[PDB]
This record gives sequence, C-alpha cells and structure tokens, in this order.
Amino acid sequence: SQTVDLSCLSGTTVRFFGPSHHFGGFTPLYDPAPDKRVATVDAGANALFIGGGGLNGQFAKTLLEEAEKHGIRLTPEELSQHSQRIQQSLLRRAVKSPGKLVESPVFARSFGFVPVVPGLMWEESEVGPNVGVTFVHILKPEVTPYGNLNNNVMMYTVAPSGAAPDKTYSLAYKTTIAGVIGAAAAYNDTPAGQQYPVQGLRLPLLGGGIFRRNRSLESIGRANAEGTSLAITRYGPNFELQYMYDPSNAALHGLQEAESTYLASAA
Ligand SMILES: Nc1ncnc2c1ncn2[C@@H]1O[C@H](COP(=O)(O)OP(=O)(O)OC[C@H]2O[C@@H](O)[C@H](O)[C@@H]2O)[C@@H](O)[C@H]1O
Repeated sequence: SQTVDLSCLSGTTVRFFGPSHHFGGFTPLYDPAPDKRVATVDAGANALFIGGGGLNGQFAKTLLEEAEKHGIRLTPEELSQHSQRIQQSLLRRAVKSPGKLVESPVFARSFGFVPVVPGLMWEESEVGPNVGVTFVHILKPEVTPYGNLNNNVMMYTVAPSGAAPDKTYSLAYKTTIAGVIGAAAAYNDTPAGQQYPVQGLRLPLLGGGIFRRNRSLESIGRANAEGTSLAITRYGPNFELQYMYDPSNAALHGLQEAESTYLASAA
C-alpha cells in the first residue's frame, strides 16, 4: 500500500491499499496484528441485515467463522435476522433523535446515527430506503477477528442508489459520508469509546457495487472526495482513512483531483 497526507482533507493520513495476496486482490476486513484500532465500514443493504453478497457477505463470513471457532452456534440465517432486528431497532431510535448518536451473540454494544431523517430531504424512490443511516458496533470477544482487541469495532452504512439524479445523489452521498465520519467522531466521545477509541476507518467505495447501477465509478469517486472533505471540516481529522483496493481506483482518482484543485485554490 501507499500512505500520504492530503491537504484537501485537512492533512488527514490516507492509506491506499494495493492488490492483496488473496484471490481478486481484495483487501482483508481486519489484519492479524494491527497496531491501532481501525473500524471497517460495511456497505450495507437497505434492509439492514448482515449477509448477502459483496462486502456485506464478507462481514457475515468473518463473524460466522469466528463464532464457529468459539463453539457458538450461529448460522448465517440467525446472523442475518439478528443483525437486522438490532439495526432496525437502532434506526427507529435514531430517527426519533435525528443528528444524535443513539445507543446478542455478536455485539457487545451498538450505536445508531442519522444525519437527517431519510426521505425528508430527498426522494426515497430515487436514492432508496434508509439512506445515510450509520451504525457502530463493538464486537464481543468471541467473534472479534483474530481475538485482537484492536479489531473489535465495525460500522455499517447504507449508500444511495446510483440511479438517482446527480443533484440529489450528491446531496445523499455527502450526507452518507457525514454520517460515517460523524458517527465515529461521536462514538469516540462516548464512555465506550474512551475505552475502545477508533483510530482509523477502513472504507470501500460506498455505493460502488450493486448499488451504482448505471452510474460511473468516477462520478462516485468525485462524490466521495467532496463528501469526505466536508465531513472532516465538520467533525475534524480525528483518525486516518484507509481505502480498500479497487481496480478502478475511483476513490483514489476523486481525491487526487480534489487535492490538485486544493493546491490551486489561492492562485
Ligand atoms: N468479497 C469482497 N471482499 C472485499 N471487497 C469487496 C468484496 N466484494 C466487493 N468488494 C468491494 O466492496 C465495494 C462495495 O460494493 P458493494 O458491497 O456492492 O456495495 P454497494 O454496491 O453499495 O451495495 C452493497 C450491497 O451488496 C450486498 O452485499 C449487500 O446486501 C448490499 O445490499 C465494491 O467496490 C467492491 O469492489
């Protein structure tokens, strides 16, 4: 990988992952011997379950394998239903106190956050249900990857559908990223976060797989760059960002373009 500090993100340290040893070169969700606590952000489903395909399926696989090792009987069906029930409950609570962080075989503690009520500032029919909601979970020791205490936090976010018009998509995407950064920043100011502070985020290109439909990866990369810059302005460059490997390099390209633009802003 390569790590650089980006001025367009207020000096934030960003780690861009290259291809891994694994099939398809995908970046692992968690490392065996991390020297800091990095929370990986699940590209969640609108229905709020952990399961399915893509990145969400890898979160499911990771939790299930660890449960199996510890003799915990937990099927993919049980994990999907349970995670959905928990996150549905958090969404209900979060929508009743919007803009506030609200607070099991797998979860020790769970948090929810919506920057704004979904569907209130955009069309649900255009971007999709529950867009912008973010959850933070502390994992129980028994399902923590590698039994390492620095791997005990995950996040879960719902991205907008790429089919949406550009104006509403940009708004929805900026809001989603604000929810990710905001939820983590708020988490670190809770009692739970004092004990287990998040020191980095490991990010996919949110909305960039099955959700993007006909939308170009480059437009999403631009949305991510703008959203990330604004979110860091709002909440501060508290922790480092890591972008998981993407052969399109969409997130990288967006930030490169933003960085060069930032250099020229006073000329
Ligand atoms: N097995 C994997 N391991 C690591 N990274 C992956 C994997 N599969 C996909 N990715 C990367 O994660 C990024 C996120 O893509 P998606 O997971 O498709 O996210 P999104 O398109 O927003 O939709 C997610 C949807 O897929 C389902 O798994 C889940 O139920 C959710 O509804 C993609 O850019 C892709 O490169």
